[PDB]
Amino acid sequence: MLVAYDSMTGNVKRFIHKLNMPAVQIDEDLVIDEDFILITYTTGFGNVPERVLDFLERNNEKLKGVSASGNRNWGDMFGASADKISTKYEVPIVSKFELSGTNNDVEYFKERVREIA
Ligand SMILES: Cc1cc2nc3c(=O)[nH]c(=O)nc-3n(C[C@H](O)[C@H](O)[C@H](O)COP(=O)(O)O)c2cc1C
Ligand SMILES: C[As](C)(=O)[O-]
Ligand SMILES: [Zn+2]
Ligand SMILES: [Zn+2]
Ligand SMILES: [Zn+2]
Ligand SMILES: [Zn+2]
Repeated sequence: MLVAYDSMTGNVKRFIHKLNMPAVQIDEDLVIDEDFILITYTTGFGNVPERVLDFLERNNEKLKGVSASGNRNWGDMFGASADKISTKYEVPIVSKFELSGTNNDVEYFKERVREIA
């Protein structure tokens, strides 16, 4: 299962390297031609980062689920980028995790993708 991701300060990037799954960094010409899971971080007041919004405008056809990195100090805004993407594109929230994730977060992601794929 291909994982598409973006990371500003490296936490999501660290997480996707722990997964050892096929993974691609988002950019403005990337076109994904296969089912994929998105991993995003959360920015500002519960928001999806602009680069991720731009990518999804072009590539949502094959989106099968979303995970978010965030921080529980945001309370009910924790991982709210995933809530927004799930609600809009009608795909499941695979998982939410803090920062670069724990080993349990890594294993849970993989188990959940195996269920969804
Ligand atoms: C300005 C600011 C706003 C943030 N907004 C949220 C938020 O609304 N919800 C959340 O769960 N985390 C929020 N975060 C936490 C980041 O999503 C978290 O640090 C994430 O691991 C960053 O991923 P990256 O290192 O891959 O860029 C915020 C962080 C910053 C610095
Ligand atoms: C080439 As990579 C897995 O660091 O996005
Ligand atoms: Zn790498
Ligand atoms: Zn834009
Ligand atoms: Zn736009
Ligand atoms: Zn709130």
